[PDB]
Amino acid sequence: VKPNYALKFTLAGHTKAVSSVKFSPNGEWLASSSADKLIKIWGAYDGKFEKTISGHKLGISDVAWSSDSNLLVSASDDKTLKIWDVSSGKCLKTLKGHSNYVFCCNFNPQSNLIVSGSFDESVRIWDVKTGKCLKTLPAHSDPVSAVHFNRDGSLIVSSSYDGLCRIWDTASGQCLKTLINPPVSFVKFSPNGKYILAATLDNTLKLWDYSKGKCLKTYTGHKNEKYCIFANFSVTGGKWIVSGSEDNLVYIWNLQTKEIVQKLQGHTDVVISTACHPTENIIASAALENDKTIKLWKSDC
Ligand SMILES: O=C(O)c1ccc2c(c1)ncn2C1CCCCC1
Repeated sequence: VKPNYALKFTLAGHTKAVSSVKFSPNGEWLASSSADKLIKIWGAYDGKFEKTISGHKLGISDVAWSSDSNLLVSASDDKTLKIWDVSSGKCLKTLKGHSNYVFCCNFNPQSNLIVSGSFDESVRIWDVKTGKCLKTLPAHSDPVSAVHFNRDGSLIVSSSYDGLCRIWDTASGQCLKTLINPPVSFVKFSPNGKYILAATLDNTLKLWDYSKGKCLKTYTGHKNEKYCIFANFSVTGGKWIVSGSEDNLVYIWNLQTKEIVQKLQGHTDVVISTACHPTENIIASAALENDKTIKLWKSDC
């Protein structure tokens, strides 16, 4: 009926705003990115600081893991993405081509491709092995806020401040659907690929049916009018939607009923990012400059 997330650890180390937190697919690590130009790696279970990964020339908006947990990609205001070997901390490739800040990034499940979105209004698809751009999609008419591959890698969903979410065939780059306009600040496919979760800067999350192009559920009660705040499908226990919020709380909703089931109190600034652990009922959350911490929470269900 309700989870009971409780605070387990508070982590500190970044020196400017955190932008993203992500658990590795193998469950071992949490990665964080920051405006301080750094990626930090932390133990997923006890929060133990592991390493700092450095090389970008300006702040980082997003980081994402390869499926085997060995690689990270980061998206930076320096107009590049970087592919990193996590074990060595070394930059393997610098992905050059965007003409403005890179805001979002993700590997496909196969992890042979990366997708990126930029302030330059394009979505790019990159070959991981060569580090070269394969396609540039003229995807949007305003900054691209999120990019995500579906469960088998065959489709990409993008979102933009232009108010649109677009679905693309990965192999051909063709736009198969546009969901119709408040700025869309985040989007991702549901685990089964049939639905799309989208955040808009009007304090609203929406669950869309891809095949019907129609909104099925809305989730409200939180505050989101300014920042790029991701939303997650929590699937290890009860089926929830999880999101940060501009009122310093983590919100958790019942996916089916849309009711709020928990609000996590503890942060002292906007909760800018949350992530859900792949096997345990564990949430990571990060707050802005008045707070400066990442918090790890645990629920029994
Ligand atoms: O695993 C998934 O991707 C997934 C996606 C939507 C799911 C689900 C699982 N279980 C129930 N739903 C509802 C949510 C509200 C309407 C759509 C059906």
